[PDB]
Amino acid sequence: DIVLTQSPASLAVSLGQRATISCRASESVVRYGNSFMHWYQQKPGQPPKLLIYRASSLESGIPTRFSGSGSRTDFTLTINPVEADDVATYYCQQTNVDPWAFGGGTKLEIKRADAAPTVSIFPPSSEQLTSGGASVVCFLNNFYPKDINVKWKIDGSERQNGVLNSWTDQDSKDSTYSMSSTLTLTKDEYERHNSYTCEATKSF
Amino acid sequence: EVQLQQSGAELVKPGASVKLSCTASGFNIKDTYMHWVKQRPEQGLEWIGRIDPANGYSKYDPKFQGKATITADTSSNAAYLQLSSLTSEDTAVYFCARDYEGFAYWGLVTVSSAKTTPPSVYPLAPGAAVTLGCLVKGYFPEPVTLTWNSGSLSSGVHTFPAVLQSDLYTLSSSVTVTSSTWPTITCNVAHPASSTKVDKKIE
Amino acid sequence: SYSMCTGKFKVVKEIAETQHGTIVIRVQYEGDGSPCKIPFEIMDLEKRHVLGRLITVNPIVTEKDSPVNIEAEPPFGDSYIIIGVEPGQLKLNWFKK
Repeated sequence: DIVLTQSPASLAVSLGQRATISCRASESVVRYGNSFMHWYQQKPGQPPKLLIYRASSLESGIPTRFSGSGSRTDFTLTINPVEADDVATYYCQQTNVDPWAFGGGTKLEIKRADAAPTVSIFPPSSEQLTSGGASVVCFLNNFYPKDINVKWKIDGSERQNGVLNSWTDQDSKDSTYSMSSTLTLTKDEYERHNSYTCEATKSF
Repeated sequence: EVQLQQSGAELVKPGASVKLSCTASGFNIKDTYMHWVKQRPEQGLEWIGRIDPANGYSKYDPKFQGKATITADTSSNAAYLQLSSLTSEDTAVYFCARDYEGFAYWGLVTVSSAKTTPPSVYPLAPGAAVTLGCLVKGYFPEPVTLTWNSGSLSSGVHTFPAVLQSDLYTLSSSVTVTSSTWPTITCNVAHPASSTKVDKKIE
Repeated sequence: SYSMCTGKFKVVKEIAETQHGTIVIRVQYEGDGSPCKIPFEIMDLEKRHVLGRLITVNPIVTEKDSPVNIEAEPPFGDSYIIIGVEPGQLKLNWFKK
């Protein structure tokens, strides 16, 4: 048994500020003078690239953007110049005690100028043989606040039907997020209804 | 250079077995340590254990034992592993590593009832005579590589997450290409499990 | 041909303890040259001058994708290990009874 505790279960830093994460271990993790601490960086459906060991490191040449910090088993890391590739959950590790684990990690989030959403709405492409037609996909392509609920206004009282969603996490290059919700129905309730409204905060 | 390479994908009936494979390419496996990590939907990481090729010894995380059993060998190939009396939660990805003092270089498994069924892709587009995309729905094994033109229609794409009506999937992906002149386009979707590469042009 | 390398090393296996005496460390080099040296030297708590006999002919390295074995000799009690031009100091300790 052993433990580590990446405090900030999540956070968000401006584009030019100083981020800082400080892990912590149960009662011990010291070996051969230096601690075999280890720091990483993982991105969705991708390979967790490594970036630190023993709190005095370089590896796979990271233009010094990200360096280490600290030493008895009470720790604390940092990534000052914060950028776009920067969105990921940095994990805290330990190669001292034998049930080598990682930690809870932490989600990064950056600050893009309060961004205003886009225009994407879209019909159920026709198949000469479509078995339903229920594909009222609504696209929302760009915006900064990670926030809330979009509506699907059949005109009259909207439809709860097909209630679903999707979340494209802010892509590195220029810092935006996206949202993708749709409406799964059948072919019985499709050629009965004419106007549809995908409300954030378009037509037919 | 040096390339630790795991085996594509695989699926299994609940209460069965699998045998992943991590084929190291430039170093003699013997040389160091090799790991096996686990990672699911959102869950961070959980260490399944390590193995020392030379002397076959190897230690794991206690509650992971009964399940898996890491093993590579003194001979000519790569480092393997396999879980047993599988559950649903274990339905998730696995990685392998090598460096003591920081995993420098590393390398999807599903537990299911109904087998592989091609996905259904329909290009979804309109206008009034840019803003477009294309849809995919009704497939199972969890992987679905979606490309737009070649990779020459990049830095504009938005592949949105998988969606789950039960034991069948659904997904959309938009390449918002306000780019000026439609003309053809195309939608290269790829389903590894039922072995399917499809395509649909537009308008 | 004559280079003590300017690179950063690390142990990728726990130092064995063959009771025959030798403590076999085993490291990998993170640097640039091609077939160079290991500033392998041992010492006490400061570069307290030497207390340690290296038992490796003239240990070296060839490329980056492989490990470099070492086997040295430590008379006992309290003592230290080292590797490296200072950039990237390999300050490893070792106890013995």
